[PDB]
Amino acid sequence: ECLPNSCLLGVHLVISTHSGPQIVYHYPPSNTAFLTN
Amino acid sequence: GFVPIHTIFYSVFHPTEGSKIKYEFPPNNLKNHGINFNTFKNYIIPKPILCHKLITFKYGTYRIVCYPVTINSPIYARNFFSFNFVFVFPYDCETSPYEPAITRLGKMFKVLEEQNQLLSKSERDPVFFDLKVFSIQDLLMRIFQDLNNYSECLIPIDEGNAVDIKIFPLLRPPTTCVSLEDVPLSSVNLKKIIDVNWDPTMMSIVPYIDGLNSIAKISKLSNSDPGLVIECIRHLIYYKCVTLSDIFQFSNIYAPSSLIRNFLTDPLMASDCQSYVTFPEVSKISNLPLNKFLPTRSCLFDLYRSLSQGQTLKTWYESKYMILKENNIDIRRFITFGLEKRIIYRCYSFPVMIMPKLSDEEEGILEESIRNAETFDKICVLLSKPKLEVESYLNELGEFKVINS
Amino acid sequence: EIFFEEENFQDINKILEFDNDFVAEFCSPEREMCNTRFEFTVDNFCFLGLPIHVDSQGRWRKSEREKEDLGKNMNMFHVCFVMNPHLIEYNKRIDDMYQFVVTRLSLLLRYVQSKTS
Amino acid sequence: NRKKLLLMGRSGSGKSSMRSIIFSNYSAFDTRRLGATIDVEHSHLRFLGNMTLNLWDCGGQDVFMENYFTKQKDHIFQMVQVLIHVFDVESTEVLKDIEIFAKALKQLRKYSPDAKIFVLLHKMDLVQLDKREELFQIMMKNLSETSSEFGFPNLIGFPTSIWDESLYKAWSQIVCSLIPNMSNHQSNLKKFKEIMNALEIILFERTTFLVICSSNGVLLDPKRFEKISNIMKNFKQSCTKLKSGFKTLILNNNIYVSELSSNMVCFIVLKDMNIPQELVLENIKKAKEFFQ
Amino acid sequence: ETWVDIKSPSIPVSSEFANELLPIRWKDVWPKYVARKYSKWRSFTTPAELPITISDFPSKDDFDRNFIFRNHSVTLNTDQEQYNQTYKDLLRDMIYMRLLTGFQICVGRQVEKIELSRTVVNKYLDFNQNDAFKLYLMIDSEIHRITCSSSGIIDVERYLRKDEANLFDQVPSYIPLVKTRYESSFRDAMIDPLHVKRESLNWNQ
Amino acid sequence: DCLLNRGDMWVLSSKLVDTCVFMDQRLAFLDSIRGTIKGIYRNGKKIVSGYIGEQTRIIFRSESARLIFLIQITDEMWNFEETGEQLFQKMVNSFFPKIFKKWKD
Ligand SMILES: Nc1nc2c(ncn2[C@@H]2O[C@H](COP(=O)(O)OP(=O)(O)O)[C@@H](O)[C@H]2O)c(=O)[nH]1
Ligand SMILES: [Mg+2]
Repeated sequence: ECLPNSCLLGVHLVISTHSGPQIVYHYPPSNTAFLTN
Repeated sequence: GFVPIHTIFYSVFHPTEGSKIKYEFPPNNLKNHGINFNTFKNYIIPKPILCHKLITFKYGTYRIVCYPVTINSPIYARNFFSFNFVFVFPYDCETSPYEPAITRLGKMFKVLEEQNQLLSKSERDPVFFDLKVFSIQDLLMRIFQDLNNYSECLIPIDEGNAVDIKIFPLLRPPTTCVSLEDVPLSSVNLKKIIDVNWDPTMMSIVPYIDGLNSIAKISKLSNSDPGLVIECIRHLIYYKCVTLSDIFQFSNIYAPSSLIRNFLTDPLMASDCQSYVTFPEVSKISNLPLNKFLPTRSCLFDLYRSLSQGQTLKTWYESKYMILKENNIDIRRFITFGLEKRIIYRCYSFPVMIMPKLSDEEEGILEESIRNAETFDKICVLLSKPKLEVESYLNELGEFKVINS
Repeated sequence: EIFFEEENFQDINKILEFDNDFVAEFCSPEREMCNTRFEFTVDNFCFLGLPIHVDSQGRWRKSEREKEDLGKNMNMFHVCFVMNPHLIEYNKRIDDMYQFVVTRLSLLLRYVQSKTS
Repeated sequence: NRKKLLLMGRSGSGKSSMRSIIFSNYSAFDTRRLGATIDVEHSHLRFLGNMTLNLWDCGGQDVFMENYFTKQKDHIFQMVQVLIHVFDVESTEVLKDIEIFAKALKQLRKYSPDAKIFVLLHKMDLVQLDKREELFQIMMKNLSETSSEFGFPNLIGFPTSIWDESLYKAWSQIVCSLIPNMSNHQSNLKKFKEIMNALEIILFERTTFLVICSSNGVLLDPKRFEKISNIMKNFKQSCTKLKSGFKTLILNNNIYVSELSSNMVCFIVLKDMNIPQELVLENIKKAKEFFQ
Repeated sequence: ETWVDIKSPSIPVSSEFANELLPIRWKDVWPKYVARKYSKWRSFTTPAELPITISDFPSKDDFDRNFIFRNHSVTLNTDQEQYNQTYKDLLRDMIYMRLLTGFQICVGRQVEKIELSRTVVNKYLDFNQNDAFKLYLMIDSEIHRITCSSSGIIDVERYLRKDEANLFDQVPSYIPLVKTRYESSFRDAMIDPLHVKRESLNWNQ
Repeated sequence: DCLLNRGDMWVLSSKLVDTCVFMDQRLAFLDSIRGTIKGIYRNGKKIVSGYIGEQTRIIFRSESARLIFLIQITDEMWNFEETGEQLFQKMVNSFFPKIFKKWKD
């Protein structure tokens, strides 16, 4: 398929401090139903 | 092709000594190859949110595919019993065909474990159970060897259960831009492929496929709705058997493509071109005047390159008619061989805007086709009228021009 | 703005029917699975990224006071891209994304973290 | 104010049972359905209104325990304030438990040697009543000899179980070693005790119902704090049935239980039975903003 | 008719006639406007009985094309009224015995249209207020109507559907091989599955 | 767990006239038969409670019934579907265990 399609859904900024891993920032807050369809 | 399996092993969650490799074939393959079951042990036996899913990750140069399964019942110790049939592949491959097989194997063994505890009692250890209320290694050997050699297995594990795995290739879905003006070819003989299990529509489409019937013509001939013909043609494209083409006229703008050098660089193209384009006998069509023994390969190559972007087929045929008469060449077969080998293409005609009284539906679909900038072919198919009548109707409707793209 | 409509919004703590803590857990690998590709697939969801982990020393790469505390306490940061390619183009989409975006972005992030946090 | 707590032990030691009953509000009968903790289960818990507790519920199984001291040694045991090692008296591999504890102490001494080690001899209800104290002392002597070898001169131990109230006392004394401004709380509680002329005033937390401080630090029961904590937990779980939350409780106009703030619950026992309720309630409301 | 004649499988569905492709006897189990996407697992897990009511009835031309006519006249003797059994109890027992075979009580618009082209049709049966009941029952074999009055003379008219050229004689004999659980060899079945049928009961006796 | 005749269903429906019911109401017939009103419909809405009249199409679904299965063993049972599964493998791995789990639930 020569049609360009970058199948992206979101990004995460996961850091690992000494108190455990945590999520700092993910940009798209939409659910699975809107993102996949 | 199918990637061979590198190492199969069977993990299990011991309630005392944790997750470990219970069995592995080939033996000591992971330690010899560098794979360590202390880095990705949290994905093989995960917390019960990742369970019953097709976990697939990358470890170094090896891609690891697994389907972890966790059963929840008070019979087992710690109210859980987790295992995983893990498949390991090299990274530089395609693990797509093995994924449904691994998922179904995990699902089947989950069903058997929920039914009669086939995998938990095989450990012969009462520490897996509450205690208050078949060989896995041979199975792994047979799975690994049969999937490496035959890509199939009928491995028996009990009196009524068998591991039945077949690996199929993955095929691309067909196009959606198939319309009523495209003629379907058939690179395979569709007469001998028909068996009792075919769709009733696809049975009817097969006789009316000869490289010159449009999809609407096939639908009208076989008394079929065009939508189901579209779906059946898509199914035939899906198996790489039917390729679309263009309606052959004598008003077409056929032109050489960038693959016209294939008529010289292919040793088996011109030799079939001599026999293909010739009439079986001395046909009378090669004896009509312009107005009132097999062909040379150089003649065919000169006739292929004689087409141009703007010279219609009528003008080219009436400008070169002695050559196509002495050599006894069928012009439709001559064009069709070039189109099938993708050495010449067609410049489509576009009526962009700037007689008998037709019906309201005809003028409505005419306006809808004009607004969408559809070709002359689609308008001719939808109106069931030739090019001249369509041009006259459009000229009566408004001024317009033809683009030969 | 379509990501924040009422019909297309989810809580911040939930990412695709998974909690934030669990996603932060399984997207934070060990040392042996860091400083390389992290092509993780659950079910039609390729969690892809290039984790950058500190070495044996405090070096990120080799040649308010909560900010300095977090700079001296952080040992790994990960930029995880969620992708859902088709099964026939997985090895194309994931490879081109990692080749053209993720690698360069994570290398620049590691460099700028190494010089000035 | 982030405090990193480590909860280690062997398989089936009941660490997750402690975490569930103390913090996640599960009953003692509801700990049987708990599964096996895989790797480390982090739990960010907010104590009072400023403290947050990063409790690390480690696995405790052989693969996890061997993984902790080899590869994750530079992550688990750094910036650690309190270690809570849980020992099972039903275990038949007590020497392996002591060796695992020695390895944990060695790693903590190597990385963060300013921590506070606490040991809980859990599951001390299957053993008979006559030998509980003797078994606790016998194991505590060995644990103190082992603890003093790898630095750490002090080691406080508690006989704990989920079928009694000793868990509340053990977790209260574990938590209170991290609470800041304890001296100011003690001084203000002593001042309030002198002002109200009370026999003994105890200060709790609203959510976990753990003891924070007491006015004193007729002979009374030395184990009264843990029993009041268990009774208040049972009463809160009973008042959840009435679709509401517990606010106040007055017993014989002598024992006053009231919500001092949004994060603490006061337990006041006065001396005179003739004081009207409104005066005590007004004096409680005056001190509501004082302890904030 | 037990089938609809599709002109060709290659033509598509005309509007939404697929929802009209439902059995007449089981049509009343579905709701009026709830979609059929919900009643998928309910048919598997909790199978539904054949409903008491039927909402279909033959038109005026169907009764004048292929049907016949009979008559009943039943009234309990003086022996049975020694017990507490009146004509209402006999009518209730008769409607009870009309069921358990496949009969369905007719109520709706078509039944009222047939009744007018000859007053109130009933579905249930209350003996306190009403004292004269009229209610129709229909199976593919025969159609019943039961009428009553204060006189106690129960009139029953049955419209038997005539068989079409002996369909049970136009089929060849078919005796398969049946192997049960305790057997070890495929023996021979003792009944023809094709030629066994629910016979028309003698309702007069 | 109780055998009702067709006429018994008719009589029970006749007794359930001019009487309002609601969801999960345990009706009783002859002091032994137990019922459960699992669904009341009106104008396409699943109302919590409704009124049962003379023209109410009341149905009697059975939660304990005799079932007959007729499995076709043909040449297609060992055929393979496009995903890569045999049809009898589907029957013994995804239809029967799911229906037994649903029946137990
Ligand atoms: N009888 C008794 N059982 C206990 C006690 N504490 C824990 N348990 C048992 O421990 C089991 C749960 O263990 P768990 O917390 O998951 O162990 P961990 O994962 O090592 O922390 C439950 O089934 C309880 O029956 C106790 O004090 N007495
Ligand atoms: Mg645990």
